[PDB]
Amino acid sequence: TIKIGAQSMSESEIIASMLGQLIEHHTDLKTTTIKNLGSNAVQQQALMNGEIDIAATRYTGTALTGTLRMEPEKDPDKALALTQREFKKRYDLKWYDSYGFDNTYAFTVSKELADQYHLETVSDVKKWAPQLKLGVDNYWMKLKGNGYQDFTKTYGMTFGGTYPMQIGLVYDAVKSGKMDIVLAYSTDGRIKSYGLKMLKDDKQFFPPYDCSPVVPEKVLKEHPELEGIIKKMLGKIDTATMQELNYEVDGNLKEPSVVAKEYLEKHRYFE
Ligand SMILES: C[N+](C)(C)CCO
Repeated sequence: TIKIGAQSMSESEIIASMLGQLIEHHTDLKTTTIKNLGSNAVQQQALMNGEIDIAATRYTGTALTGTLRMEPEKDPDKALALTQREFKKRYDLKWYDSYGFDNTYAFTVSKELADQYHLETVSDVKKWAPQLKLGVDNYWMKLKGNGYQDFTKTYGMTFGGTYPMQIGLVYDAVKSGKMDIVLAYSTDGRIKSYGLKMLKDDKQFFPPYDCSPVVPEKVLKEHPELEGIIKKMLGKIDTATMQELNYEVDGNLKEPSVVAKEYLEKHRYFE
């Protein structure tokens, strides 16, 4: 049984299920999803100690800072190449090419607020920060490198209130007016239909967050059919599509496994 890890995000559950279903489509391997992994670090340790055989969704900027403790790299291609090289060298892990989407932190407001105050960039809210309530996920306040501490230092603003909550809640928090601004994830499917506006990170504080599966080389050697199966997903899932899939779960109330199955059927399992 191939154990596929998912972080506590709809996106990760969808992709983990899709990869599992694709493996079962092509082979006699059983698969199962190890859900609710809390973070990049949890995924990393689980890969290294055999608790998961595949990490469905890891993100380059997160791993480059968090796991590798390297200086950030602004260019997506260079960041991916560095991550791939160092993951193989340091951990004998294969960090695959991206599925085709990046999922970045994005400061997000209602279009109404953006229109009223001409907000386009993160710097545009600097003068307003003391009068804004910011909603954020339950990790970002303690997060190192690109978390709240470095953000305040780089952008030189502090919000009037900061409210950590489970990430899935921030979208209706800002839509309903409870928060004025939230640190959303750019692939969330609610951003569009909730009429939200992502502000440009004009200081380039956030690194690239291209998403890939990661697998130990030992697992690939023992299951030589996995490489060609994983490859079928790479470069095929763009950000707009990921947003649509996430929406099916969070807005259309479908199970991630059903969303994955329906996508595979629509796209004929990528062949
Ligand atoms: C996907 N993000 C980079 C937004 C968070 C990962 O924990």
